[PDB]
Amino acid sequence: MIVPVRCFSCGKVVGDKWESYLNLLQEDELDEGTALSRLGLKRYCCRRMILTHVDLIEKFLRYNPLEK
Amino acid sequence: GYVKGRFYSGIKPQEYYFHCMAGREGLIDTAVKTSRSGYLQRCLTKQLEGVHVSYDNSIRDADGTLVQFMYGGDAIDITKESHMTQFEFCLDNYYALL
Amino acid sequence: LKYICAECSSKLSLSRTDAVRCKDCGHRILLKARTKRLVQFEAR
Amino acid sequence: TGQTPIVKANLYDDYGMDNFPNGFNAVVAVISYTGYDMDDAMIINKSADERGFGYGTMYKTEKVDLALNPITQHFGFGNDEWPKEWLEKLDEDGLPYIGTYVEEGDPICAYFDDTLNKTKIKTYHSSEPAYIEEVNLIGDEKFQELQTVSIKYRIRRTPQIGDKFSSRHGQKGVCSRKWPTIDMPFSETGIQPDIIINPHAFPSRMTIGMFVESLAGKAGALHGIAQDSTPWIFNEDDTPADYFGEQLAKAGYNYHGNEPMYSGATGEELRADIYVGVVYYQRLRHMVNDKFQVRSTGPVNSLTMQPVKGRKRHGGIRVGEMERDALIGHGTSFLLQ
Amino acid sequence: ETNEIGVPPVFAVKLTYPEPVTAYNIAELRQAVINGPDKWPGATQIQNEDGSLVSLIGMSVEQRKALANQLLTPSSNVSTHTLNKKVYRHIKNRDVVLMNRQPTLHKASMMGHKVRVLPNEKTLRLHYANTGAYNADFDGDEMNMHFPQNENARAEALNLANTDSQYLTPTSGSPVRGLIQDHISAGVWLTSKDSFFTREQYQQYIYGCIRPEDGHTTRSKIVTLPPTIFKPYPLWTGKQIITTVLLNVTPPDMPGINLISKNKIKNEYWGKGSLENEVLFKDGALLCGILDKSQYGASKYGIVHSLHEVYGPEVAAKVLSVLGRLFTNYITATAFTCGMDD
Amino acid sequence: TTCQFLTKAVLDNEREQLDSPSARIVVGKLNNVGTGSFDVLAKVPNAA
Amino acid sequence: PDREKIKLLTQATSEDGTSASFQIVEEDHTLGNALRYVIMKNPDVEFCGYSIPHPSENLLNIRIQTYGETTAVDALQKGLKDLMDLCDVVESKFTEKIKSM
Amino acid sequence: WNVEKFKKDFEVNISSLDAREANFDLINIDTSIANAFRRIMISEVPSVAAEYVYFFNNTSVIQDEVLAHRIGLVPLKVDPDMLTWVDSNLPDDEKFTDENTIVLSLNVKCTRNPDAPKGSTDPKELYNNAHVYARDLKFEPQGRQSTTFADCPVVPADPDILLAKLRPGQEISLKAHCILGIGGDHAKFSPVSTASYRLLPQINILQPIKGESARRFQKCFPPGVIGIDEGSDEAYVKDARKDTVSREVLRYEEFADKVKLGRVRNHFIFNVESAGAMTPEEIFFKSVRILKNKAEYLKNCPIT
Amino acid sequence: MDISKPVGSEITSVDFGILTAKEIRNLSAKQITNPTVLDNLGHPVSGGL
Amino acid sequence: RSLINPGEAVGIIASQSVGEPSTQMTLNTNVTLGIPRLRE
Amino acid sequence: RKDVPKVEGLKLEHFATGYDAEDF
Ligand SMILES: [Zn+2]
Ligand SMILES: [Zn+2]
Repeated sequence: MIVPVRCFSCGKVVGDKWESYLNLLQEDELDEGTALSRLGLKRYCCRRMILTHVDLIEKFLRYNPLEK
Repeated sequence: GYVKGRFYSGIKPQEYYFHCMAGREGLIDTAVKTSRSGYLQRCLTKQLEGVHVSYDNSIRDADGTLVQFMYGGDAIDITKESHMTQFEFCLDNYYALL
Repeated sequence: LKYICAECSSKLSLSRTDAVRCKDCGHRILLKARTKRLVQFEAR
Repeated sequence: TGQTPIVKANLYDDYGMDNFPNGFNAVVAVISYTGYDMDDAMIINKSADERGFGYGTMYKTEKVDLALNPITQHFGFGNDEWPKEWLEKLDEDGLPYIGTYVEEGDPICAYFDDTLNKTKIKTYHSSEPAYIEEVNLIGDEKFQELQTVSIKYRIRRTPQIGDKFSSRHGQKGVCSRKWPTIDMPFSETGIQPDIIINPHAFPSRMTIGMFVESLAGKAGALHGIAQDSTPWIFNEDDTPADYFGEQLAKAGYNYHGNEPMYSGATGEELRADIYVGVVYYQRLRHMVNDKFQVRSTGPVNSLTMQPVKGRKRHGGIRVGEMERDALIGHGTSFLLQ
Repeated sequence: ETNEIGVPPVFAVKLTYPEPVTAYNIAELRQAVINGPDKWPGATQIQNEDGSLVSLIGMSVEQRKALANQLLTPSSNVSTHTLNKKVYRHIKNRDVVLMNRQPTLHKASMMGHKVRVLPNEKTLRLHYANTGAYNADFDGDEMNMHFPQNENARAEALNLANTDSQYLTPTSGSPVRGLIQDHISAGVWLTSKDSFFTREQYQQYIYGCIRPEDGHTTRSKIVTLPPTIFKPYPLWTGKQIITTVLLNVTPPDMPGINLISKNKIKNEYWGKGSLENEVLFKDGALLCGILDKSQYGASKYGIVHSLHEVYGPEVAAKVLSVLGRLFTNYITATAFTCGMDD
Repeated sequence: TTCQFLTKAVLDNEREQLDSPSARIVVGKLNNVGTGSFDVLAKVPNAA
Repeated sequence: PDREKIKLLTQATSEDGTSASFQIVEEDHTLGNALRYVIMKNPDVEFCGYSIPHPSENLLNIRIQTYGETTAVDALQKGLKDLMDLCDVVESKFTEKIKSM
Repeated sequence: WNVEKFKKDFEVNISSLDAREANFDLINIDTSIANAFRRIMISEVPSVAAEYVYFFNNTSVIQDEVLAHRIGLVPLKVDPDMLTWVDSNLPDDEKFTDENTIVLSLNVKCTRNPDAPKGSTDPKELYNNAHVYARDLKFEPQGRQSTTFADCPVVPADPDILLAKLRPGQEISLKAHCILGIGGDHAKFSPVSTASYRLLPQINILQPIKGESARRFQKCFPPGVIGIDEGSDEAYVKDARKDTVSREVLRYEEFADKVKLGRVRNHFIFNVESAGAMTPEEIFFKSVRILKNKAEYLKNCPIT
Repeated sequence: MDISKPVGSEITSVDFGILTAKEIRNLSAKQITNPTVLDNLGHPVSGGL
Repeated sequence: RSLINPGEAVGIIASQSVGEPSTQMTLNTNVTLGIPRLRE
Repeated sequence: RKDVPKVEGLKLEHFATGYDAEDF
């Protein structure tokens, strides 16, 4: 649903570099490729994961049955 | 509808369309016109079931009634046949066959 | 305290043949919350 | 889990398909190895599956209300001495606790029948358990004492050997083995393939377009790009095989997308640096019966004695008019008997 | 093996055959009864001499343990003294089972298979070569499984209508059991002149498929072939591999098979002087040529069938199974791709 | 025509001598086929 | 000591011993590959190799044939042990370079 | 052949060493054995992971089983040599003690922050503890633990592993059981962020390639891969340990006959990452010893 | 069926014929005349179906 | 030795060798041909 | 017809095992 924990093909942790990736494409305006680089995603598999995330969770969070 | 293109390189929209008329075919024909032989088989079996080869080499029904006096007119099995006349591959391996 | 309105989100409790409804909205739509309970799960 | 396809169809963004994902960029294996992947079948890495590969969930919703009529059907517990062991799978209000595990037979709801003086229960009747999610109960238009209620049920559907999977290229294949990540052939680069599809599912299929997606996907990721794949952007001149085959060369990998590989078991480089890449794959819904159903012995019939259909009631398997013949043919009067 | 059928755990434990209790089996049926209905191998119930059933259901060690040793008890009733008890054992690999896939059109769509248990499977498992019969496909397709219920039945399903008893169809006289996909592509690749092997590999492959504790030993010792290439490097060719398999299998009393056949690969693609179009078996040896769908598929006068007439269905049918492993083996060691270059 | 053919048997007082396979399947008698064309006998000694 | 960890399949084993096959549980190619290569370094092993009857049952089959000096048993040992006697050497050569780096 | 003729000749070099990984080569060994080492360092070297996880309550969006599955993946920084295994014969109360397992929980309630810069999108200032990280994972020591793991507390290797998200009113709390195990089971145990080797390519040029054919052949491979000679002008190999096996050279015709890409079947280029639990050199030690042991266990088993 | 309950008795031939009022009124265990089947509590009505 | 065994219900067997191939005649390539021609 | 335009700045994003990126 949200950032997958480890990688899919090696296990290398990945669920962390989400918040920094966004900050890389946002503040530093780096491209998709170089941002995935300095973030520690070398093999494509790992890169894959992040490059194509869908933080769709935040789409749900707007349906909180605990408020007006 | 001639294909001046190929699957590797790329076919054109014109070609592609006509192509659809084609792949839809074999699927409009084997699907819109499915008539099962569920009767054909039962038509035969259920009448010919009891037909068999007795111990006298004759081919009768179950009630004794006779249909033939021998299977193929020679009474040969349809499977023990394969190399019954492969005389070549026969005299080869003779000693094995025998 | 075992219930919550699905509309106005006001936590409430029903009695014996009480108003099958929110005592605030009147939106006769309801849901019971999750009570601090336990289930057995493993990471697989 | 869900992702934006590396190989896109530009018109994807315009139609806004990101707000409603559907696939998952997958690492793909163009190879015959295990030899369990023939007949258009396919192979999934175990360590991926557990790692979370395309894990899905099912949701069923059931309504209760004994309004089959002057009311008499009240939810909760009556004073009569009911069983007791209903006080675990269920709260005191007659509605179950949220996130409770329940399989066929388990209690779902508790109500008193004033004309029956016995507090009874509707149970769960699916050949497979679940955990509770929702708690739906509504009154009528004002007092009309509770009658109508429902709820939702979470049902784990971990990718099991058997469900269907196919990219967007008419490549339907069923899973035959969930191969251990240790027996999988690993790459020069050090990558255990996510999916394995057999090259013998291609010549009589002609779906070259996948082959494209491959190098197409691999690159774009390596460089950080969405590869545009809207129909007819290339023509006989400038062909994908080149355009992308370059991006791969300019990235550092072999031209036609060839990658050196080793046999997880033997451990020596194989023969040809088998060519592989990445594809947007899709998980096909449990569109399978799967549900085997055996039949030692159980339910029959009053007028015939022969067991009746079922699957969920252990129904015997039919020996129809066709198989009747088959046996007849061989000459097995006993097997018939 | 081809003549085999994969048996999923969740089944065998529920399917039971009524075996007569005597001395020869007593050793067994005992043990089983102990293991009860939930541990394979075993049983779920006992029929005494009066016909009454005994569900070892909610039973544990003891109760079973006892009821066990009571297999060889006399008769309280002088009427039924001739009878002995019958244990309802789990279906073991020694048994036979009937497999079928509707619609059953020809007799090949309903055959019998040797039993073999596979722990950890959520579905039946079937060798490929069979696809020709039942008309299989492995794409969401189901089959029926029937269990014999009296020794008279089993007999038929083991010697009249089993698996190999139908190598040739009634329709004309052609095979229905050969190979497919990986197999074809693999086979040949290994048989080309371009295939070379050293001692290590030679032997390794040979055993990786041969299996001596299998059903084909022929001599309690695995034979070998002198290396075609001696010095400087001792090597053996693919074409010898076959020959090696050929000898350790065909009855060690019958002369090696001799055949005159061709494949589906013009002398062309091979290059100048190549005769790899023609296949020449002589004396249980692959002298020249490559092996093709024409050879180990469903093709008359192909080496398979050839073996059939000479050495019978079994020797043959097996050969196949054993190859299907060697083949899938050679593949897992070298692989077979297809890229843009193709 | 299950019903009519039936009338053909009653109105003829026919004797269905349970021969044809179809006729046996109803009664459950072993069929004329192969393993049902011959019989079985026990060569038992001590009878004189 | 354990007993089911290793069993000899008596069927394809002569009476002399220079031919025999064994079934091992709880062990795959990992061991089979390494070991088989070791057995082949014994000048009396005329035949060796390892078979996995099926990947669904953690089984490993080894066949070893000999000329006649030693029988299946021995060969297995000479290798079984020589194995550990080798990986041990690895651990040292690697240890010293870890310590000096 | 002799084990001695082997120890004398066999050799190993260490390329790069680090806390998270290292590079190195094993030379003169056979590919069968190396490979063995492989399957090991991934599937048989123990480590710590979370197995059973009991839900005290969960009212976030992330459904239960999912939640569980997850953390059961999080990397665990605990020397797996400090814990004992688990006997899968004893019932649940005798199966889980102190020196047996490891206990961890996590209790977060989230609420709205009325102090938000009235005009903020970010959920950190609008909401209190909306995001849940791996640093949120709480270690609850049990008896024999308050002294055992007193020096090295338990902490996820990667703290900012984003765990759960939620808006106000939501909460999570549920301790979970955690033991040891290996990759061959459930990859959660795999103590590596992968590790594998690769046969060292051998590039051998047939005839001298001088002149311009030097800069044109040199630029057909990764950098420094092909250095140009001085005076001679002819190229040569610098370090075959830099080749990506692009096979590039084999595209431009002139060279499609001047060389040959091959292998050196005794030279293995090893690289091994790490989840964080066990440092590399270690994960190697165990593996080698792992095989050594598996064997001896056989030397001492009698036959049936 | 079991391998220990055989019987050597078997029908050889089958015939079809009409039922005379005789055989009928003789073999019949009971005559039926009443429409209803059950009383006022759930029991077989005399002469009922 | 290549004879046919007394018993075989060649009848039934033949009904199969007919009904099974008549499934390849689903499509179309003067006279009557295929499925119908058999009806007649 | 415009050719399918290659996006620019294609760099080496791959090297041998156990190697950095600074080699170039
Ligand atoms: Zn990865
Ligand atoms: Zn309300």
